[PDB]
Amino acid sequence: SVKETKLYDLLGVSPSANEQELKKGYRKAALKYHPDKPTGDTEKFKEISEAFEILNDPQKREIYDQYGLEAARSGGPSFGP
Repeated sequence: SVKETKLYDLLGVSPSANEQELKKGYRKAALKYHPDKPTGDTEKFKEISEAFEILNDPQKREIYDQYGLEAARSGGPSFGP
């Protein structure tokens, strides 16, 4: 199932969407916060870029859904060297 929706909410796309459709969500958000647009916002652009990359990798997306952002960023729920 889908626990955290933070990254999906940043992109503005349903978590039922696949990596291809999630990319489309990023593309839309990227334009929204595009540096070269009046509504450009580096901070928000970074956030959605993190959401994209994490949700782009099928492995990290799975980890995100199952465990959450913390694990997704680490690349696993476990920690160590």
